[PDB]
Amino acid sequence: KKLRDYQQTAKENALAHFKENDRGQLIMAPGTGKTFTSLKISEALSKDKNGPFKVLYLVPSIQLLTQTLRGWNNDTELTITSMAVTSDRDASRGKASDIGYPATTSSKKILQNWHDFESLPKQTDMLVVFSTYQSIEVIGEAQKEGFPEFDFIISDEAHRSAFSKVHSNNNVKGLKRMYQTATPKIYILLSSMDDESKYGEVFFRMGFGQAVSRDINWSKDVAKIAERQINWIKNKLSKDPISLEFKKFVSSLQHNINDSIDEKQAAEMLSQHLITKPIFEALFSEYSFVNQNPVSQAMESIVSELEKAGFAKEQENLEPLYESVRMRAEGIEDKQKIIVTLYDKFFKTAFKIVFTPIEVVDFIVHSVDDVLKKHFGKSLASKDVHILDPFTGTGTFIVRTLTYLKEQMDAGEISLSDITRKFMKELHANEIVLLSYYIAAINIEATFDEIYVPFEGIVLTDTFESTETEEDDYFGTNDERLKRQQEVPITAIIGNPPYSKGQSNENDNNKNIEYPRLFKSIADSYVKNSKTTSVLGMYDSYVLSIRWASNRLNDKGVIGFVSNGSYIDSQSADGLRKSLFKEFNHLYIFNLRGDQRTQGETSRKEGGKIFGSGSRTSIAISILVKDDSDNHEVHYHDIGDYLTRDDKLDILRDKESILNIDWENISPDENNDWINQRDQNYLNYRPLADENGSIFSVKDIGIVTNRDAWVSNFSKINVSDNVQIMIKNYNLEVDRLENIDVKLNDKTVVDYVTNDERKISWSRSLKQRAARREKTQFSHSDIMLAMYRPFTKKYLYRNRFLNENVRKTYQTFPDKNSKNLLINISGQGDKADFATLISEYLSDMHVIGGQARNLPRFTYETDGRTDNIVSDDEFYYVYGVLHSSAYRKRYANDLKKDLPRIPLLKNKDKYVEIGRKLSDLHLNYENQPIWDGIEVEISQPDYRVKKMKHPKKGVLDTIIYNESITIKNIPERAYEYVVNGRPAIEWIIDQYQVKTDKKSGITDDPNEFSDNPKYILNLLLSVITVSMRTLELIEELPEFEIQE
DNA sequence: TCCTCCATCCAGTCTATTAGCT
DNA sequence: TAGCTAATAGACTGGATGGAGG
Repeated sequence: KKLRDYQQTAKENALAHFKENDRGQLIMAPGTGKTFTSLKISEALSKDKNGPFKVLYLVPSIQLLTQTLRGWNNDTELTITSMAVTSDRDASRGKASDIGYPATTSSKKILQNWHDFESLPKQTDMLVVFSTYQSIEVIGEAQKEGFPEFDFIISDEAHRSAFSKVHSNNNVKGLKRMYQTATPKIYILLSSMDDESKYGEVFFRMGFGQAVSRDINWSKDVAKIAERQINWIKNKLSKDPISLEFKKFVSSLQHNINDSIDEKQAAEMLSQHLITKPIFEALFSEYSFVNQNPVSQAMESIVSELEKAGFAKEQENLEPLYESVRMRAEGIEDKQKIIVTLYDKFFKTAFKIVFTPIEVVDFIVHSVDDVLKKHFGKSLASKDVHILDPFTGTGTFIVRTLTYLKEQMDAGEISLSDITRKFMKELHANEIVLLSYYIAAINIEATFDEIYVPFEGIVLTDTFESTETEEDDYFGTNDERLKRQQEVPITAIIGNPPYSKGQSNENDNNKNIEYPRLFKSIADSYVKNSKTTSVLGMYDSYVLSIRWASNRLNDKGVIGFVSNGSYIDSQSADGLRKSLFKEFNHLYIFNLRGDQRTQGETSRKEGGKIFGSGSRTSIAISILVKDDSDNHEVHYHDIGDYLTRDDKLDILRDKESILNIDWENISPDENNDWINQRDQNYLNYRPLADENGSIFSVKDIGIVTNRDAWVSNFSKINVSDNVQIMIKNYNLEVDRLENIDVKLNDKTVVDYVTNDERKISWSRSLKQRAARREKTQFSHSDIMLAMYRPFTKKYLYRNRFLNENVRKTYQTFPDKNSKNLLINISGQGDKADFATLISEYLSDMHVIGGQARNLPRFTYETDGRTDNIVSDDEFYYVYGVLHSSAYRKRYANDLKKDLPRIPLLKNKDKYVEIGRKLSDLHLNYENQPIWDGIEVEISQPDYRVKKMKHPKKGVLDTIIYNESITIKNIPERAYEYVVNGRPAIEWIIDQYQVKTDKKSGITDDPNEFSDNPKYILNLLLSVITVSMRTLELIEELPEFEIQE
């Protein structure tokens, strides 16, 4: 016979596979006949070997053994000598009789039989021993007795205790092992052929669905095929005009989105297209989504010139996935149901976006619609109203918009003729991601079929880069949809703009793209109106989105967004609030809270996260109304404390629009603050620093090393060691840069350096010194003590090099033997309540909250002790006042939003007294007489800590120091003393705990700090009484009154 | 130009508890 | 079973980085 075409393929793949490997599987439907193909494969290896070629064909049943023995000799092109092993003599027959050496179970007979075969005057081409799995051991009994190895071994019906003996050479000596079945999966799941280091990879596969089509969530292979695609390009790139055309394809892509894209990124984008194209075709069934779409066509075009060049789609391995889709999408909102799944099953896993809650999306649509109605008199469906969704994602903000229209049409207020034009001409949206674009298109196209029409209004772009520059084409039809869009007077901008303020440093791949023309817009508006000088947040993507939309909007229109709600009350957003109040007439701000970068009570008050695990930021819905008017007013509502994620959504389903919300009329103040407005009388109080007649001449803010795991630690020795590793690692990168002379820069250097966070913790400044050739010495003298957290003092390598921000610490603590007092305070915009803690040592920025200011008692000079304040009495007076409950409560807003101001109080000398005591207590926090009721049970003297805990949640009576020591009868009120938002006692639990740095793998063990095994236990106990004592003292200081 | 240094807000990820599994 | 793994609920960090002023 002549081997069928796909059999040739299998033969080819087999040979190619066994060229490097020694194990392979062969999957075919029962119909084709793998038995014949196996012979033809065996022949090819026989051709190559140039000697007697030995094959072992293992088989379960007796019927198969005879069907293969006979059927092979008939189909054999070669000279074949056959061997049967079995307890049935008749099993080696065909009519015919004794076909090959007779069947036998006698190993000595099987061994001597091969001696015969060798004794022949002439040996045939290949020797095929057909055997049962049951008696396979006789082969082992033969190969031991003097039988040769097997050049090839074949297991048929491979889904199968001697059945498992084959895999190891120890049982049967053989060079290569092929596995053939039609069903590696046994029907739960009992048996599956997944190598197990035995079955091996598969070089060929045939689906039953294929053959019928051929006329006869586990996907890691997408990597394999893509790696083949991506690599073959870069190779062929190398002056092959394809490179000239593909380098033209990237430039076209670069045009439509970013210079960010290049050979790698662009090639990756086409990979994803090749994979999903058949899925989209399969989904469509009758009418091709691919042929219609511009990007598809643009992608389905560029493939051609490469397809011409001896490059195919390597997705033959992916065909069973395609078949499942073809089955799943045959015939058939039941189609949208598939779109839900395929996304979650395939796409989520395959290549690895934020899913916007429907209750949110619907809310602004109604809100935008009712706004268009009440104000302009117009509506959502008018001819001269255009709607843009600049960050479509999956087109959720369109899908739910046309659904609103559908509800309107059923109510009869709308004509489908009024809908159709919107879908066609008046609805626009765009995405920056390939897969998000496709899915977004379909989902609108499909949800429009409710009443086949492609969506004409979708682009694939970076809306920010759109208005940047105005200057050969691929995708030329794509931007045409956008070019024609750009003349539209867009009356409404809608959606969920991106949130991004930056990164953590060594994720260099991530850094907010520079949009120079938009930054300048931000710079002249939001940044200009600010009083801050630190405006990082104003270049956050969501603030860019408001800017870009504010520009792209027309004088008569509206915006509706779900965004980061930080700008509502934020230090660096005072300018943005000044702008929005001028640039807009009516602004409804719906604060959804849900900020979980807080902690403690604040965290509980914030509550549910609107995007769940999607975002940790404060969320708020903003609808900005723009008309011609002399009227300017803010409308604000706090959704309320403590609400769950779905409690908040229950309100969004309940209230579909901003018409039904009880708004608060807000008149912004001098500081452009909408909420938590300050007291203008508070300004009469004596300034603390930076003004005339201020109490302190100089204030500092806590240190920020930017690499705590390396530079700070409980063990002084560990700091010395760890710092030296990094300094060595850093000076090596420099030595590398030394002998590769270029014009290096503070950012370009990234490509020539390590990026491994187990080696170096890069920061901006450190990169700058690597752009130059700068080395360092390790100065052991620079290792000193510092307050890292309240009542937690670690060792710190304070070094201008390797510390991103050393602040004024060299003025307040010139060396590790210096003597100074500083009053740490919560700084400028903490959400937690205001607190203060005095320190005898250098203080981190996070001693209190996220940004901590400190007020030194002394400043030093190297040319020099200098009084930074008049007297000790004045110093401790300040410390006394900052503890006043009335003071803290009366001006919570001024304490949050700016540096404190101290008034002159009626019983001042009393404030000094308690000021001193409080200081005396908080400095000696680590050794204090234990409180009365407390008891300490110690089984054995194990004073080492792993992690302190309460036996159950919120039992404040007890703390398990470890599995030996426990502390009981702790007064529950001691937890009322709070620094930041956390009790002092809980800081010890939190801080004095064994943990490792996930990034660097640097361990930090608090037991290595103190030399005294009872330090932490002593510290804990003391802090409890410090807590109790502090509260007593806070209750002693006088009634809050003015004017001494 | 580029460096020094003030200033401020961050589109989840880890651990702990409870319920299952052979 | 003893003591794991899986499902579910709870808790909440260190640092990047624009721009004034050299």
